[PDB]
Amino acid sequence: GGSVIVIDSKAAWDAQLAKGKEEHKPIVVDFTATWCGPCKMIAPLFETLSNDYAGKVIFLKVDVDAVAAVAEAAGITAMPTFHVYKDGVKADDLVGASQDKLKALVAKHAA
Repeated sequence: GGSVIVIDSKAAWDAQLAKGKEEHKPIVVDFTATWCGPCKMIAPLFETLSNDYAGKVIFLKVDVDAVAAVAEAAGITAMPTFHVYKDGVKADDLVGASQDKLKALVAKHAA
């Protein structure tokens, strides 16, 4: 929901990373699974932040069930995992469902 873009393929993943690089806007990615309890707890906040920071930060969702190859390439082991991408490459990450830490991560990289 919100302004989150659901990634459905490797091709779409690459295209969004390239757009963030061209637009000079950071990307925050939620790597998630519907069997993961904490993922469902923090997803509403991820979507709220995607609305609050729309225009400043790009928000993507990667369901590891839908795009296993992108999750594997990203080195995910625990969920939820949030990654920040700038200029095509990983710049920061945050693991777990802490609401304060997610708010801080977005504020840091939107600045």
